[PDB]
Amino acid sequence: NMGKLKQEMGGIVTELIRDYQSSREDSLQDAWDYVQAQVKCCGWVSFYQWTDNAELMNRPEVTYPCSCEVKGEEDNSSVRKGFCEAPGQTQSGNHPEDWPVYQEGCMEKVQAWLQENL
Amino acid sequence: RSNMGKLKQEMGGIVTELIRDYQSSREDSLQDAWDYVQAQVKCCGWVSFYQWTDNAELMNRPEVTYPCSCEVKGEEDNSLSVRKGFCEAPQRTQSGNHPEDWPVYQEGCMEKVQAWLQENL
Repeated sequence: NMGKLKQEMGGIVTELIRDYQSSREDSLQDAWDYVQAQVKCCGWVSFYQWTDNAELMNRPEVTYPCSCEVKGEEDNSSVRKGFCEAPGQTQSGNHPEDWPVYQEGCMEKVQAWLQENL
Repeated sequence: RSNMGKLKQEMGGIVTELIRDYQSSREDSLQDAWDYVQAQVKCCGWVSFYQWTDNAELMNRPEVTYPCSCEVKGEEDNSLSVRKGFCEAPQRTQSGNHPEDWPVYQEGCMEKVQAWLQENL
């Protein structure tokens, strides 16, 4: 019964990544941005699942979710939403291999994070 | 309802079944994730803590027993103190499990998680 719930959980997150709109303020989008920023991960299985987001991949520049971006930990903090344009990166289309984002998916890192601190 | 609302309801459906199938002895990452939410956001159940009464194992206990992650507790210094499993209320009368006796957070996680997200982003 738990294997069914885990797969349904992964299915919701996958469609959430597909339907993510950078301009809309939504609590479900906020919760996912929080997980990616705090657990330090991108996507569910991998960050390439964000390539199924039509709005993201239609950008002319290297654009990625801001919550996925590799960043240091602040003092007493911390989650940026929406889409971020890569620093320095010609208008040659969106390139996922160029995203300065965490390379591990949140599926694997959340379980490791849970088995480590609780 | 919008496409995000229907993902929100499906997410709430998983949590409801997760609470029903919750086993105090099993080590599971999905159970761990829910215990973390209840302890950190300080809430119990999805809509309300009465959803835990759908857990047959919990309601079959002879004493006042509640999820440990729901328990009212102070915040530790630099520590994510999250207790798993079922907790028995602080020798007592063996008159069955009474949810009205649970020293747990009275707010459901559905309402409280959005408030936590809408405040500190």
